Amino acid sequence: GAPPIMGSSVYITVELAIAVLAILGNVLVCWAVWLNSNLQNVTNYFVVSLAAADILVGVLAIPFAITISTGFCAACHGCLFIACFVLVLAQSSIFSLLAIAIDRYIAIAIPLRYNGLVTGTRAAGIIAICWVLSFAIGLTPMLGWNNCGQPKEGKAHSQGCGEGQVACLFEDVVPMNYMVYFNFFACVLVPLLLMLGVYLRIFAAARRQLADLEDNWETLNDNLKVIEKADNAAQVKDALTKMRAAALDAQKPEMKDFRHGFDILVGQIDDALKLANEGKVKEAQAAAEQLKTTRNAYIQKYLERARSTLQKEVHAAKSAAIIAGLFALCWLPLHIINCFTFFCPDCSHAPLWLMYLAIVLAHTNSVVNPFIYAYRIREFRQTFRKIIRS
Ligand SMILES: CC(C)CCC[C@@H](C)[C@H]1CC[C@H]2[C@@H]3CC=C4C[C@@H](O)CC[C@]4(C)[C@H]3CC[C@]12C
Ligand SMILES: CC(C)CCC[C@@H](C)[C@H]1CC[C@H]2[C@@H]3CC=C4C[C@@H](O)CC[C@]4(C)[C@H]3CC[C@]12C
Ligand SMILES: CC(C)CCC[C@@H](C)[C@H]1CC[C@H]2[C@@H]3CC=C4C[C@@H](O)CC[C@]4(C)[C@H]3CC[C@]12C
Ligand SMILES: Cc1cc(Cn2nnc3c(-c4ccco4)nc(N)nc32)ccc1N
Ligand SMILES: CCCCCCCC/C=C\CCCCCCCC(=O)O
Ligand SMILES: CCCCCCCC/C=C\CCCCCCCC(=O)O
Ligand SMILES: CCCCCCCC/C=C\CCCCCCCC(=O)O
Ligand SMILES: CCCCCCCC/C=C\CCCCCCCC(=O)O
Ligand code: NA
Repeated sequence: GAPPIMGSSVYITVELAIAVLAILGNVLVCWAVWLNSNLQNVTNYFVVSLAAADILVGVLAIPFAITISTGFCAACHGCLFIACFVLVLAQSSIFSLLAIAIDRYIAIAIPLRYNGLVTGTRAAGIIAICWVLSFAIGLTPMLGWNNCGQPKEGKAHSQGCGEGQVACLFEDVVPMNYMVYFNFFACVLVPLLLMLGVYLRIFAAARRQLADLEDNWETLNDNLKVIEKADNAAQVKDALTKMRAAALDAQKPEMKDFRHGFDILVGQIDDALKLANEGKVKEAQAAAEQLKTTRNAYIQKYLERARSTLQKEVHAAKSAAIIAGLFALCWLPLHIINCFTFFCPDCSHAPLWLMYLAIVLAHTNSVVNPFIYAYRIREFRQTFRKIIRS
């Protein structure tokens, strides 16, 4: 058995490196949102809350994890707090990630009433509530669901702990049924599955809306061909009645030129419709040919800006789903190991070095979020450069 301080020195040094990187990167995230007003929206208010929890990981959780790895003597309820405070920050992260996904779903499913529904003041109240719930969930062991009533008295005396103290070890004080049933299944796994379902609805909604923009555009062009090769006044009326419905369906600085374009489009369809109802088929086809001018000058531009906006919303949702996916990737090994500890008492406990590896991997998550915003969000990246240069 090698001396514990050799392996502990590597673990501590890595933990301190992660703490420094988590603090620096996420203080930069908060600084960027504080200065740049283009970054000041509801989505980024949860981003800041998410970054604040990552800051507290390096300031408190990582020093707590270094402390509780030594198994020092402590009063059980005080030992419970340094054991469970990281569960509060992990819970806070989950609420912020679920809020970001829900916020993006509202922006893409009901964009007309997004600003009136999702406001900045309601977001700050939600964030306050989620932090209160995160403390209550994460510090539930301090409410009585703990093993302080049955202290390992042999381990406490072997380390010279005083009366009323225990050897502060996570799996000694935190019950494993809490970690698996309450923390993992109820408070971690179910919300992550809810995020997955929200993102699936987001990408399904975007794909359908792009589909609708391509259908109405093709409906417009196909009915134009029908009018050209028609032979009576009834075929022209049938095609124009479809375009007028598709134009009004599609109508539902640049907002003034696009409203003018659809006023021309629907108006010209009406001109050709009246000429068709009068039996003037040749005059109706010529009036419908003026629609091509309106299409190339106004309607084709609306379809490309609407296509561009939806593509930006997909990219933004993909970036947010990457954040929530890496969170699961970084925390699931720790939760899976707890499942083996709890559900298989005949299996040997996962080796200590694998425990150290899982703990470090979970802490690393507090570093990766500032890199995703830099590589995937131009507004964050450009603000990051201006902060670092200045
Ligand atoms: C705002 C920031 C600075 C507050 C930080 C407070 C932290 C460092 C304090 C608050 C509660 C404290 C714990 C309270 C109770 C005990 C039991 C004792 O037998 C060992 C110390 C221990 C485990 C303390 C460790 C330090 C502790 C966790
Ligand atoms: C989250 C994604 C990346 C998958 C992570 C897989 C990890 C967490 C899984 C895969 C294989 C698993 C191990 C398989 C076998 C054993 C031996 C058993 O006596 C203790 C648990 C232990 C050591 C498991 C720990 C968890 C484990 C290492
Ligand atoms: C959808 C996914 C990500 C949810 C998380 C998967 C978890 C809950 C699953 C995946 C692998 C599973 C483990 C596979 C093997 C064993 C060994 C068995 O003797 C006890 C149950 C236990 C320990 C399982 C517990 C539940 C488990 C850890
Ligand atoms: C080896 C080592 C251990 C701990 C104790 N510690 N913390 N967090 C945990 C979890 C957990 C958190 C979230 C989901 O699971 N699980 C278990 N078993 N121990 C934990 C702390 C530091 C080290 N190095
Ligand atoms: C731009 C960032 C520049 C560098 C930032 C700080 C780098 C921190 C690197 C590791 C610090 C490790 C401190 C050594 C303590 C070892 C613990 C021990 O002796 O047991
Ligand atoms: C602008 C958003 C501010 C976000 C921070 C919200 C401030 C409240 C923070 C946590 C209060 C903790 C109250 C304790 C609740 C649970 C008590 C327990 O279970 O032990
Ligand atoms: C795990 C502990 C569960 C605790 C359940 C009770 C906590 C939930 C409390 C209410 C959440 C919503 C608060 C609504 C604030 C209303 C104020 C307002 O609308 O202005
Ligand atoms: C590329 C994926 C990450 C690679 C680095 C991590 C490599 C080790 C990962 C875990 C494998 C499982 C190790 C088995 C634990 C010992 C089995 C036992 O005796 O109980
Ligand atoms: Na986090």
